[PDB]
Amino acid sequence: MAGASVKVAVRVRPFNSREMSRDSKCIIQMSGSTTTIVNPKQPKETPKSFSFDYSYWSHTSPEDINYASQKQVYRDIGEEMLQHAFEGYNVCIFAYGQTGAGKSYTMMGKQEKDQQGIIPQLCEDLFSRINDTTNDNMSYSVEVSYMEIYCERVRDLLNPKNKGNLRVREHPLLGPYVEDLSKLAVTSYNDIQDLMDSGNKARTVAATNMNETSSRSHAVFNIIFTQKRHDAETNITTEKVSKISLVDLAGSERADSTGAKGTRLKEGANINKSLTTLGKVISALAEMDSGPNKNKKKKKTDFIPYRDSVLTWLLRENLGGNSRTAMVAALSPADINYDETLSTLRYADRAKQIRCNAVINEDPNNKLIRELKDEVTRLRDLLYAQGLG
Amino acid sequence: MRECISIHVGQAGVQIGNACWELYCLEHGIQPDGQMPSDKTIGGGDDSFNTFFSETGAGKHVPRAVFVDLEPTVIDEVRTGTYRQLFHPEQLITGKEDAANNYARGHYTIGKEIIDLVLDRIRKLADQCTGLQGFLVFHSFGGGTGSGFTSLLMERLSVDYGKKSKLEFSIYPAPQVSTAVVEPYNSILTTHTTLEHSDCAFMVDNEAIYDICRRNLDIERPTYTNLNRLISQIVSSITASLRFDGALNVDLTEFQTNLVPYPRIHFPLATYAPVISAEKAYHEQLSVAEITNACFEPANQMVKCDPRHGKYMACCLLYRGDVVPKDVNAAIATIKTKRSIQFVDWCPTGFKVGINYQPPTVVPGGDLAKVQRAVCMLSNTTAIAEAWARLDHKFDLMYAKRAFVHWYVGEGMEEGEFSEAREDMAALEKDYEEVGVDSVEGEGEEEGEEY
Amino acid sequence: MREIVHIQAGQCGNQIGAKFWEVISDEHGIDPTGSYHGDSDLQLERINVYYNEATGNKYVPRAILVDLEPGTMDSVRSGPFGQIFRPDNFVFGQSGAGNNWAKGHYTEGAELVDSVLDVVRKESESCDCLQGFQLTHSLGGGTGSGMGTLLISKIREEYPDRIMNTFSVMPSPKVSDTVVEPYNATLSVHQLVENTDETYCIDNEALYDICFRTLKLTTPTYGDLNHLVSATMSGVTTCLRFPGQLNADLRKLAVNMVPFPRLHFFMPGFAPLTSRGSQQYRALTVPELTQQMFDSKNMMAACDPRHGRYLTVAAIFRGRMSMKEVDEQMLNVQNKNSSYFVEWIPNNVKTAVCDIPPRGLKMSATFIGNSTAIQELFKRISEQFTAMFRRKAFLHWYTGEGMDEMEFTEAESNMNDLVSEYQQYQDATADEQ
Ligand SMILES: CC(=O)O[C@H]1C(=O)[C@@]2(C)[C@H]([C@H](OC(=O)c3ccccc3)[C@]3(O)C[C@H](OC(=O)[C@H](O)[C@@H](NC(=O)c4ccccc4)c4ccccc4)C(C)=C1C3(C)C)[C@]1(OC(C)=O)CO[C@@H]1C[C@@H]2O
Ligand SMILES: Nc1nc2c(ncn2[C@@H]2O[C@H](COP(=O)(O)OP(=O)(O)OP(=O)(O)O)[C@@H](O)[C@H]2O)c(=O)[nH]1
Ligand SMILES: Nc1ncnc2c1ncn2[C@@H]1O[C@H](COP(=O)(O)OP(=O)(O)NP(=O)(O)O)[C@@H](O)[C@H]1O
Ligand SMILES: Nc1nc2c(ncn2[C@@H]2O[C@H](COP(=O)(O)OP(=O)(O)O)[C@@H](O)[C@H]2O)c(=O)[nH]1
Ligand SMILES: [Mg+2]
Repeated sequence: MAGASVKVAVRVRPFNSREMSRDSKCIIQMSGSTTTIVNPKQPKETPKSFSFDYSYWSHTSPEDINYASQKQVYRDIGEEMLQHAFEGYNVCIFAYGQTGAGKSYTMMGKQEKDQQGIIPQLCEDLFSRINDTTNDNMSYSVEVSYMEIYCERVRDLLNPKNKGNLRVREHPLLGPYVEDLSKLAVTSYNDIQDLMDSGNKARTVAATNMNETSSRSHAVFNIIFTQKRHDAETNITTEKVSKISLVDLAGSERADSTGAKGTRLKEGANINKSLTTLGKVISALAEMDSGPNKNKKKKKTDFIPYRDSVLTWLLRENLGGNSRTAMVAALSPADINYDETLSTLRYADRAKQIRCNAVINEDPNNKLIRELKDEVTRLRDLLYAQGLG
Repeated sequence: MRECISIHVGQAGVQIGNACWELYCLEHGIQPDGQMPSDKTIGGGDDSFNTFFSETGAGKHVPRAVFVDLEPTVIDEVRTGTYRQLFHPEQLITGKEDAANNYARGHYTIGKEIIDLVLDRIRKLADQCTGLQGFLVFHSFGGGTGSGFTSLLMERLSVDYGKKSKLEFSIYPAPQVSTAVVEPYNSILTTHTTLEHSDCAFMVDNEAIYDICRRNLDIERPTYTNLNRLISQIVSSITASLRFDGALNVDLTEFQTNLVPYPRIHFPLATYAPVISAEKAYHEQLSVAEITNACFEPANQMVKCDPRHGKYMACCLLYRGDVVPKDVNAAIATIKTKRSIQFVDWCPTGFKVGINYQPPTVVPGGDLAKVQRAVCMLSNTTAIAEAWARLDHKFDLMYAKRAFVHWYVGEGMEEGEFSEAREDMAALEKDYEEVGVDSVEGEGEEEGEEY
Repeated sequence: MREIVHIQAGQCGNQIGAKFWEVISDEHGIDPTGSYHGDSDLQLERINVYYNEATGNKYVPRAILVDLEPGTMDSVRSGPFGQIFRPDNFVFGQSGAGNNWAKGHYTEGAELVDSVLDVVRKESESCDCLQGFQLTHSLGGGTGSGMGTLLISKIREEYPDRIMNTFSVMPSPKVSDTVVEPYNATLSVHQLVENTDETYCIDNEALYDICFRTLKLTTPTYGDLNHLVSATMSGVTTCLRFPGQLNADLRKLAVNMVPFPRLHFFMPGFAPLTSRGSQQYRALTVPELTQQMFDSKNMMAACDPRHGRYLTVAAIFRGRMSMKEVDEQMLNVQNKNSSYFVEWIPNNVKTAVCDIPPRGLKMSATFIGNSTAIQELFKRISEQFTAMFRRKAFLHWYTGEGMDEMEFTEAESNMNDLVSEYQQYQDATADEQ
């Protein structure tokens, strides 16, 4: 048992074909750990500002200077998370965003493999490290599961049966789980990605006023990783069991953006409730992580509202206890989608909420005038001193 | 034809409308069934004033009113009441549930499928009107309907009509007293619409009116009827300038030209001076000076805020009855010499005056005494900041733990419409703090050229 | 038009429902034969909340009676108001659950739930604008608990956006009538915590205390307890049926009373209550009603509020009264007892007023509290449950009906988590680290 510190990272995407075809203007600026945004409809008022753990400028893909390369973000998040998984403890990766921002790129990456996402690289490193340590005394096992949560009802994405609502149980020692959840073994990342495509074809997706293909239900691809050791003895014993969770979120929305009734309103409301509960639990976990980490005290165990949603309930083991987590959030550079980008920031700011301060860029003219006035004063005080004035 | 369309939203709006329309019917001699026997007894006249009532062929008079709510109960009380024949049968009442102290339920989910009918009937009323002056919207902060549906309706009206004035009378939450646990959320979420779209918003507090009733009228156990009657008197004093002749008449545009220095500070307080019981109506002169002084007493304010802690930015006095200009001039002159009343240094005039000949009426069964003179003061000041600040604190105490939030997000909103509103409140308070500061000393720093 | 479907399962639920329909029919002036003979014209204005109209200018309630034993149905029919109910809403079987939760939920109730759902759906489809459902049952029993939980689960599956109330009679430490109370109570709470919007906590111990010490009844019987309960249920939804100065729907109560989804267990109370001869000695005023409502002995849950903090409270007054008195009294109650109210809610007293009082009274009031102290109740059940589950006292009677040992553990863990959630907002500061 240990902390659950959360690493917050935000990346911007380049202009798509439609945006580059138009004369749309960029609106996101980044510097250090700060990201600032300007209203196109109120250019006179002020920019808004936010501060995250990592700001990534992937606006220009071929660029080298201050370019957020895929390998850089991997080394920042995925490599450390995979190492923590290999140590024998759980880890989880949250993908949050809205259609247009481009979350699925960073969540998967392109097929060319020169520009890869977190997941294919993680799978490659996982199986490379596994195959590079298969000595005589060590045995390794890996298996994968894939399931969705739609309107707080769990469904299986791989099994082709009727998409019924699976039952959620609580094993006394192993925690929450889902009954009749098909679990398959894998040996190469090609099989993992093929299963991913097969399951992604089965997702529940509906057309919105924002995009014609939007995720209407949360989805998780969970990797269970078991290590067995054979000491100088007749017994082969499982050392540790760790999990790598790859959670995909359905982004928030407003009824104004999609003013449709019936199923759409219910889906949006349930998604928003799930996001609110998830943010609350992650914020409480981060606060408890920060507190003891510096104080080393044990203020009981707090109360973490896991049960308020099935999403947080299933991910109880990965969220809490000893673990490490990191949420990646995608943005959109188009001015027209301002209401989306700022909204994502308000969700990305949650958990590890830190002071942002105001980004100040003084006028060069005023700076020059002030510097020259100070220089005149200094030189006059020097000359009057040596009785030369 | 100085026509004005009244809109009533929510239970508070409908009940204040009942009081207001009782007073209006009594003022012009209209019976509850819409007939006016005064013209028949006399022979003819202009007594069917087109400000509020529209005359049909058969001598009936239909009010220019629009009642809206989501509960059938509050307006079914009116459909089978004393005034059932006065109103048009169309009352725009959704036969469903209510916003349930939920801004999201009233703005996004259930506010739809009733807004279209309301806008259609408002258009039908506006088509009959020539030279429409503006709108008078009655609602209440802290309620689901009066917040969400009022926001939606104001947005649509600003989109459609645009240039017509839109005055607002709203019941603000009291500092201590309250009737709901989620009042602060609904109150804060309405700032965007009450700021961006309205032209002038008048706020009243139930605690202040209860104090006034207990102390002045000697009513130990008031109900909402007395409060609605007082608010009706206020609105009648505001609107009388365009119904009756007078020495100096103040239209609804002079209001906005004189009272709001900048677009974002249009939140004036209101007060009524000669609030006195019948027994205490004797032993008192009720001259212009007395009522004018009583308008400035902090005890008589209709919102729990002390003007002594702020600065007066603009004042508008509206007198009714046997009043003459020279008494008003003397009252203003003696007021300007008091050091307890401070005006901003950048408004040296600081007063707008209007006079009307028609004295105020007395409702049978009421509690206000018959008087010869009256005055209603509307005062744009900076003390109103306090009224926001307390409420702002309350909001924080609930939003730190995200209490009661799942109800709001389950209807269409996300958490950001819950922060954006808070930031807008903070910006408004900063503006009110900035405007009231005295001009910097010799505002051109200092000056003096050769000669 | 807000309309409520009433369901009553088990002996306790059926008896309370019969008394409740007696009370409501008296309030709306309905004859036992179903005709109307009232006097005030406002009684028919909102009669469609509970009653359907029938061709002979008759009125029939929307009650749906359920029981796995036909004796209680025979008792209900052979009663003062038996003829009022529709014959087709008497859904029942034979070979009752026999105090076995498994039989009520899995084996026996699973076959009758289809017929009950058919009747419920038939009543639902004829409703102009349905608001919610009501259920009356006993957690510590057999058919009532299991079938009520199963019906709640099915209905919430079918009607997710509708309100669901529950007037559940939970067991007591001292007054216990069945030996397998803890298992049934635990397994029932495990479902109620998830699939219910509002739950009202009732137990016979508090009602007996009220009868002994307030009404001064020498020999109270179940009729009087049902009378008090029925008074509460009629008080809760008064604003749907009669006009008011400040209305309060069921959804308004749910929004104002429930801060978080899992905290929806309420402590009910009613005022005034006087013992006949004492009636002339005490005046009826809003201060007296407020004093009696917040008194510790008036609660019908056997949980002392003084051992916790009120997360929220709601008051529904009936009668012609001044709003200033109500607001002043609630503010005074909040200010004086500052230590018994949670600090991080600025104002946690909802108030509603209705003009029309009960028939023979000038003023009345209903009180709905939500305080941390309710955890005590759950704790007591847990304190018994483990004491029987550790040794598997009567477990085989359950496992022979399809159930499993893991499910008991999930129920216990869920109740413990609920108790912890209530317990967190219960200490009167959090400063030290
Ligand atoms: C006539 C009069 O002034 O006498 C009262 C009376 O003496 C008292 C003691 C009544 C009386 O109640 C009881 O004795 C009683 C006994 C056991 C359990 C519950 C009540 C009364 O019986 C009860 C009766 O109440 C009503 O009629 C209400 O409308 C009540 N309905 C019924 O009791 C009822 C009974 C049979 C069939 C149908 C309805 C009600 C309460 C809440 C919501 C709706 C209706 C009243 C006025 C009285 C008597 C007759 C003595 C009380 O009744 C209530 C619950 O309001 C008990 O304490 C109150 C206060 C009253 O002072
Ligand atoms: N002065 C005055 N205030 C009132 C009156 N009626 C209600 N209010 C105020 O309104 C607040 C409650 O909100 P409401 O306006 O009643 O909400 P609503 O219009 O019924 O809309 P819903 O919440 O959906 O039912 C209370 O806090 C009161 O202070 C009234 O008759 N006179
Ligand atoms: N750093 C990046 N560099 C280049 N392209 C990017 C980058 N981030 C995102 N993208 C784009 O993201 C697109 C894929 O996502 P897109 O189709 O825009 O939304 P989506 O993924 O389908 N919905 P969502 O997953 O919620 O964001 C690709 O066409 C990429 O061009
Ligand atoms: N208030 C009240 N409670 C009752 C009544 N009958 C039984 N109970 C309670 O209900 C419990 C028994 O449950 P029971 O009604 O037999 O459940 P059922 O067999 O499913 O109908 C006991 O602990 C009693 O306290 C009644 O008439 N009134
Ligand atoms: Mg209402």
